Amino acid sequence: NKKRQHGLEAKKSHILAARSVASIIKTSLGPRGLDKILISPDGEITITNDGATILSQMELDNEIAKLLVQLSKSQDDEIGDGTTGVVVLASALLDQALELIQKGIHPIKIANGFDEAAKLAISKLEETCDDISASNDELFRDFLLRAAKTSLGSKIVSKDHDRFAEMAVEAVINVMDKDRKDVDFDLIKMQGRVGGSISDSKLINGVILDKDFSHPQMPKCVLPKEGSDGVKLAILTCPFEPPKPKTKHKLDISSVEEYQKLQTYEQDKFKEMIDDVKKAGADVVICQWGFDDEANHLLLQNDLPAVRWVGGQELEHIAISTNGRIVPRFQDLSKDKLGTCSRIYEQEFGTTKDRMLIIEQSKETKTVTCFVRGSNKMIVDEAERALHDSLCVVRNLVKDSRVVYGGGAAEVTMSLAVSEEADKQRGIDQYAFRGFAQALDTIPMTLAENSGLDPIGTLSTLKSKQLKEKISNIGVDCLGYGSNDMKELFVVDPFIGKKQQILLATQLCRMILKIDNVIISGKD
Amino acid sequence: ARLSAFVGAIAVGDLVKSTLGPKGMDKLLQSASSNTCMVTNDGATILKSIPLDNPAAKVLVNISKVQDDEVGDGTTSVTVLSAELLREAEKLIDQSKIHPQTIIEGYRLASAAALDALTKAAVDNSHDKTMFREDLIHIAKTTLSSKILSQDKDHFAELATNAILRLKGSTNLEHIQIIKILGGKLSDSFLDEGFILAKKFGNNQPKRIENAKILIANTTLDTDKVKIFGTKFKVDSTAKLAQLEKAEREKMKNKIAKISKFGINTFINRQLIYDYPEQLFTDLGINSIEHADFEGVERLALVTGGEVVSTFDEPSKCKLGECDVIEEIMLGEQPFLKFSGCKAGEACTIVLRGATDQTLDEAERSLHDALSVLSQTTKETRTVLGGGCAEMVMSKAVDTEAQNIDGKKSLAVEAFARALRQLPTILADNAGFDSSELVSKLRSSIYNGISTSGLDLNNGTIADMRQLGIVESYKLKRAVVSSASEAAEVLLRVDNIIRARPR
Amino acid sequence: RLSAFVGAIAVGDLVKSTLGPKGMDKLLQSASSNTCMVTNDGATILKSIPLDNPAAKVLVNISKVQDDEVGDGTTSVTVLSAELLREAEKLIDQSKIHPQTIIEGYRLASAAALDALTKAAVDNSHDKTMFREDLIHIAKTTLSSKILSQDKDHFAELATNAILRLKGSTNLEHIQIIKILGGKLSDSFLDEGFILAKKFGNNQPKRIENAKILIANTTLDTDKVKIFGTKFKVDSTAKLAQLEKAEREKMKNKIAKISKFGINTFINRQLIYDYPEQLFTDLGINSIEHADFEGVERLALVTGGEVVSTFDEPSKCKLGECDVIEEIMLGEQPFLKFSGCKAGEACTIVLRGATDQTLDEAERSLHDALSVLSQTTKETRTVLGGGCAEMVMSKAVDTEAQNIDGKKSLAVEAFARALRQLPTILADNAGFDSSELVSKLRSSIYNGISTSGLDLNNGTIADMRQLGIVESYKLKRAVVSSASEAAEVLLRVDNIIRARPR
Amino acid sequence: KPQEVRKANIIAARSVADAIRTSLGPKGMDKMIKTSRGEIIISNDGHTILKQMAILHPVARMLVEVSAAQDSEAGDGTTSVVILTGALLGAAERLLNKGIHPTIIADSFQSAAKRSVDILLEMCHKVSLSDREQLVRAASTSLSSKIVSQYSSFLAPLAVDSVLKISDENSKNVDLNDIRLVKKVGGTIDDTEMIDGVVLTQTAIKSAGGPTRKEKAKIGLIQFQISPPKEERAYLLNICKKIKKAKCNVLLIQKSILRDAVNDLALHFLSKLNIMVVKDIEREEIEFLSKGLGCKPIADIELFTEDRLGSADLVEEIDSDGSKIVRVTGIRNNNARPTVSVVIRGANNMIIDETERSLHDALCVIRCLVKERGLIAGGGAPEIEISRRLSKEARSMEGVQAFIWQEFASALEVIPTTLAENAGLNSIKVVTELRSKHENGELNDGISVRRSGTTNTYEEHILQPVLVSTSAITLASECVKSILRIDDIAFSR
Repeated sequence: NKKRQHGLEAKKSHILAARSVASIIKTSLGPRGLDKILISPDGEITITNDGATILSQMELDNEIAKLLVQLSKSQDDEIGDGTTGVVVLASALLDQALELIQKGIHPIKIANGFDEAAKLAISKLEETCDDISASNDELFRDFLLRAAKTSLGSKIVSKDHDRFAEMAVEAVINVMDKDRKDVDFDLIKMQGRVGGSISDSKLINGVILDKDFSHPQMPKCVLPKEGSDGVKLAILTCPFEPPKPKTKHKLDISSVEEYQKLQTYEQDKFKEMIDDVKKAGADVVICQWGFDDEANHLLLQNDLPAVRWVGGQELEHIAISTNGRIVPRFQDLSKDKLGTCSRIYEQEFGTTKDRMLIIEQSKETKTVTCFVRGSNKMIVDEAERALHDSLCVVRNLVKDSRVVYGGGAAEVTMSLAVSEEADKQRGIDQYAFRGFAQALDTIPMTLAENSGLDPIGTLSTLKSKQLKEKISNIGVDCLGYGSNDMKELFVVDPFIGKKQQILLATQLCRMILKIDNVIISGKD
Repeated sequence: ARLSAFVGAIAVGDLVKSTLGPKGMDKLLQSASSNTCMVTNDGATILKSIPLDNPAAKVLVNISKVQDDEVGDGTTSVTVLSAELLREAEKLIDQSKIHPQTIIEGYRLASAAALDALTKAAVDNSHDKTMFREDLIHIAKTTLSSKILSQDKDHFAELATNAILRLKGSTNLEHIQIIKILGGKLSDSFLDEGFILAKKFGNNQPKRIENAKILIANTTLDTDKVKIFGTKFKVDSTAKLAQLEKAEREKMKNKIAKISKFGINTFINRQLIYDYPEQLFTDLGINSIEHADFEGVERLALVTGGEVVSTFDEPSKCKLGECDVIEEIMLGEQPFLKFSGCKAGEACTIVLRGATDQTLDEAERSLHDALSVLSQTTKETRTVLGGGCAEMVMSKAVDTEAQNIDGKKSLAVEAFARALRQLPTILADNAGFDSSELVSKLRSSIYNGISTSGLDLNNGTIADMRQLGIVESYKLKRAVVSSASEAAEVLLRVDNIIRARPR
Repeated sequence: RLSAFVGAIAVGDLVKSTLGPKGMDKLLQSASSNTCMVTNDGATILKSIPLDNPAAKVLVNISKVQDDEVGDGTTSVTVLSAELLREAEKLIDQSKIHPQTIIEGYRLASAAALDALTKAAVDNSHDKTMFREDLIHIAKTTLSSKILSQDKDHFAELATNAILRLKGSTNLEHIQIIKILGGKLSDSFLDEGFILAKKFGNNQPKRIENAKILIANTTLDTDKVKIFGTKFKVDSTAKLAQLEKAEREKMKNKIAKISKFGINTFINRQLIYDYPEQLFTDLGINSIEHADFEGVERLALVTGGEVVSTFDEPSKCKLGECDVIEEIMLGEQPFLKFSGCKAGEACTIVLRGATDQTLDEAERSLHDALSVLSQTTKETRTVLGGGCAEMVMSKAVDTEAQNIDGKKSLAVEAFARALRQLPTILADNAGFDSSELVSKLRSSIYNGISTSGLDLNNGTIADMRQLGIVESYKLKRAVVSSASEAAEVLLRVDNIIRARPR
Repeated sequence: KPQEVRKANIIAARSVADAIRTSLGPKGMDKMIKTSRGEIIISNDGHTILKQMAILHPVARMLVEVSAAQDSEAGDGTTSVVILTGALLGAAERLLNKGIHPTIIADSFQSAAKRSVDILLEMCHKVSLSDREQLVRAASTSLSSKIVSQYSSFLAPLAVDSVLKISDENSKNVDLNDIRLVKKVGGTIDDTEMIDGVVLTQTAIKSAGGPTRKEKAKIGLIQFQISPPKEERAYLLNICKKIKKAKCNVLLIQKSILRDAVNDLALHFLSKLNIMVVKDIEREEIEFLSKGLGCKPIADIELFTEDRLGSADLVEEIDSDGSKIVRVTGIRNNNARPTVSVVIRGANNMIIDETERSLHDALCVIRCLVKERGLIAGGGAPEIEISRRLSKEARSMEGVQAFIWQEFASALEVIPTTLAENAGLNSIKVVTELRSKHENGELNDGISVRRSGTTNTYEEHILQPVLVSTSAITLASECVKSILRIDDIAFSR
């Protein structure tokens, strides 16, 4: 079960495979983009326009495509923005290469050209960069928001998405420190409840997890009581109560004395264990198993809410901000072995009776977990993806104040620059540098084709104004506004992101054009 | 691509097309089990029962499943309108070469047009409270249709009308209880505030308890251990085991001491009670009820107004229930217990008097959903003209907005109206009246004034719907447009079907 | 019905691509396959393609009537009539409409459509120059479908000046078209001389002034005129020859009996023998021979002559009159030209093209255009084209749907939907986006502006009055009239019955 | 193709009626069926025919469901409801070919049915359950099938004694489980008993010393069995505390194989307690006993108390030639049921088996007279009578109602046509005479197999309860709707 094909004709097989990958992802590019139906292994129906999930759930058997996907993962992991453009641009770069192959251009002569042409394009893009953070700090916050809405207004939340941008820009403002000059995106957890509306999503200044207090007589809010070590959370596997197995018992009872004798044992272990909560230093107790009712009533006098059947990772997320520990026994617990917060309160959301638990530090917290609602279970999944992506939108805008005015205008601006350097080639490479422009044009072309605009005249419309007039942003009208000028529409992409799109795509040309054999061995 | 993608929706429409209307046709269900012979015009049963292969058709199912829980009615009209919107689009795609997004954008503009028309036709009676009551009869007159109850609808109209008039305030739907009683034609049904339970109270307690104090226990009182549950009877002599149970009887009485600590006249338990702690309830003069299920516990919490009372440590610091009359009666050929005048209870129970099980099964769904529709008419007092009028009213406004709109989008808005004109067409065909004559004569009526006409499918003509009393909900018809608007947006955006590694 | 109506739909598919000056060509392959033809001429397409569905035999015959009757609108009628059937299918399978209901609705709407063509009519009886300018704009449309798309501006003057100078009987026999090899399309010219394509005579006068013309249908070659089974078993060749010489003496007398009329030109349909011809030389008479019926039949009415099949006695016949009879050699071919003929309004269009393969099509092109222009002198009302009339028609049909009963409503709208397919076919064949251009014209005409039409050059919508695209009231009347007739026939067909083939 | 589904449903359903068409009438023909288990049955009983048929077409299975509804509604006419339905389906095929929409057909048949029921009242012979004579006359019609009709005058008032006691004229619904037919092998119909209590299939005591019965005794209704693991008698003696404390002089213990119903020694212990012993009482028979007795079963011996006992006049075992029949008289409990039981005697087991079926039919005859007071003529007289009053009035109907009601009239002739065919008379000659007799003559005229012609069925004493014809029209109109309304057949999952 191996392949046999000799000559450059094998590269025609390889490129024709890439055209299949593109025919999938192509139609997903743009805010007017078309969705894909994803058949889950279990039959679950997922509908998304996100090329990261489209490529992740895309299953193809040609190993050339498996390379294209594995390499595109680096766009999602390092940057997290335009994985879609990596595949779309690469396909066009390979499509123009197919023409170069037939013209007799040696495979390496092709690769050397795309490398030097990228050195021209990225440089000419830098000549047009702009500083989104210029002037005042309040202007930074303003423009930071104006762009964040461009990523959120493209999803189902677009009706009132400004509210998801409210939590996003304010979150990264809380999570970003200009002295640190970096944003640890793991400091933000994405979590919501199934059902609700856009206005039911909240900006939460602290940790919220899918839990509620296990006993209604315990206080829904615990405070340090003016000066204590905040609110400590007990993270244990066993409850504070007389020991009772959760599998089998097998306690032989020989007489009535022995029968009720366990209740005597329970009374001392009831008060001992609930005193061991207070002595151990827990203000609330969360254990993998629940707590005895009589212990629960003895906990009441000390205001010791508790929660049952909770996994370690969920309490870990709290323990990250509170510096808690999973101590094997309650006897070695301390004010520090049990992590500390300032306030734990249980919040009800209108008709939502879930009443989730929120852990705050009564100050600027080291972590936030924002609250997401949406009218359909699957809307919530994508809505949190919008917060994930818009979190990376502002994360890159913090990383690099340099931005480009996008919408295909930067690609056409770079395309025109490549055509300017075409006349300066006057050599064999002139064949290849020109094709780089023909490939750069496929991004604004794809943007127009997914929008319902003229696939050819749109290219001449953008090139006309970006050539005869000025480098002023002349974008694609996919948003349905009046005309071009994304500076007026405040549609902006990160500079470092577009640089990575061009450079990573060039790497894909180095990877695909330099594979001459596909040897697929069997398995024993 | 789209030849394979959108076609999945066409099948969904044909599965439900014949089920819409007062005279609808039935579908037969049968599985490989061979014993699942079901005949129903119910869209919820049909939609949930039919397995579908095309995942795009599975999308329409999930869309309508939301309609079922969100509103409880109109699930047929969502599948019909949403399918006809996609069928008109399939014709636009091939014949005119229309971009998929162009069709999506047109239905968005048309959604605003339809919402304007339904708003213009809103007729409300917050004045003339008597007419609001009559409108509730007329809304039920239309909502109670499509069922095997159609022969007895007039009786069910007054039953549901008083039920919604009984709430006379908050729209709490769980206040409504439905009892399935065998025996008699459906006209024998009656509405009673008694909140009927099928169990009695006490061992020997007086059957009429007035000014009762009801205490609910939610746990197991069969050999009720005072939190020493988990011990074993492990003795070398049988006599010792019986003594161990007497130790439980000491513990049961301590639990009964805490339960009776409240000073109660009546007591209700989720689970069964052992003769001894039950005899203690009997000896203490407490009206004791056992073996209450989820609804027994949940409804009593909403009826009697108390707690599950996990803590019996004090007569206060918790809600204790009350009932004006606890009436034990032999009614419906089954011993019934009736709680009348529960803690500030403004509710009632609807008792269905049917012939057999399958008939009561359908009336359960009919009345369950019927009051669900009426529950929205208290908050939304604006009503809509039925009989297909509103569908034709929308078709006129959509054609009106098509007068002023650009080209690529005008082809979709006009098609949107053609889809709206399929709604009254399916209704007329399922009633067996000339599907072309009736729909066209509707058009001449609505185009040349007369914004009150609709289909008289009982007599086979076109009549003033305000005279015939065919009334719809503003929210119901708005949700038909709204749910269909979102439904089309989802399916029109499908460009391919991608399969991950199947299991 | 399902097959009876659909049977004819294929006919529209054959011609749906022929509509418009930008249209596409059909390739014909003969049974021998070696005589393949490339043409966009719709009448040639419909006549050349055999069709085996009896419903198509009817529609083809319908279009043949329009070819002989009008000479234009072969595609316009065939396409419009096909779209009526394409709409009818949806009125049947998906609607459940009785065939007769469809018939009555199409008749009802055809009346309203005639009214729209009437209300929008514009005529210029005053300012005959403005009528000339409109005739130019009319020719700009009728000259389409040919390679003349490059030189159309010049052929408009060739045809407009002819019908302008006619100023008389619309008989197209007053106008002749000549195909000459050599020259470019623009090298064609208009000549008032109704040129005959042949010179005859041995030593005969080639210049005749104040001529009297005698067209002849007799035998002046040899003897035994209409004598069959007569043989000369003679012992002397003088006994045989004397009888031909006697008929030559009778012709020598008929040359004198002809001469006694006062004749200066003698035109004969048959051959004339050198000697009976030679006697004309001293008489001052140009003798023409072997002129066929096709030519002399029009000369009979252009030169105003007479047939005069019998010359046995003088003063027994009429003659023609011509101011100048001369021989003109152009295109390396001698011609016989006439000037100042009885009924002097005659003229001819002389074509000077590269090859007859191209002239054959331009000949029929101008032939049909002369037919249209002739009719516009009797019906001077004109309408705006480019789909302007078609969309104005659809506007009125919608008005009928405002006030209509229930069964006829679906049919009235179908008639309109067919009218909206007419500008659709135009746009598709022009290669533009028809979904926008049709709805753009729809919004332009529905929201006032009864001026706009399809600009086939720029792919846009503009005023037809400034762009110069106009068509006849009579042409558009025949399009919608024959269309309702075509549907009246085909919609009435329910079953196909076959007598056993012979 | 929605029309083809309806076309297929009619074609398929008509083939079911073609099976039953031959079975109508006392002289009708027999059907043989080889069942899926290999057992070949032969009989003319229509419900038996359809019960063992198991038609695989789900739409045709509805015709079987109607048959059972006819059996539970009236208890007779199980063939008349199927044949009548088939005529509506064949008439519907004509209506469909004439171009009538399914919903127009269905509602028009419903409207014609409303008048049909009224017509049945017009022909009703008014009787009452106080008419002790006609009640026997009605039974003698159904007892014409009796193998030995020399005993028909004994079973006649027997059924009356069962019902006349538990349900007089002031009554609505009679539960045929309240009259339990309990057959006993041997004897003759000279010995039948209307038992005002219950009759048990189990004997009392095989051991000596047994009470065998007790007068003025309390009835134990127990599902919990007494089963031990000195200890043998000690356990049962310890249980004797529960047996005696309840004040129970008769124990009727449910059959259970996990725990012995009555302990082996309990026969002797209860002979000291003077308690009547009955063991191995079939649970399916407890379904009869635990209900009729009016008390409630004991699921735990500790619950065996006084309130859960019956208060019987006498619980006695009848021993005649090895009978030993345990029965109760005078249940007389506050919550009791009007339970009557019939002791059936006959030549051999094959005779008493058939007798039970015929006595069940006789109770269905009276049950028809309880639900619907009044008799109608037999011999298809009501079917011809309706067709005259229907078609005579149908001339005044306007619109499509005239054509559907006229077709309904022709369908009503399927019964007298079938009765004539299976009787061997020219179908045209018979129906023609029936038309002239109902037009000019009496509504009692009909088909007589006794006289070999059409005669007065009232004079020939062929009468039937009106409920059979009213339920036939009712269920048929419901069936023809349910079949015409099937628009598609979908796989379910």
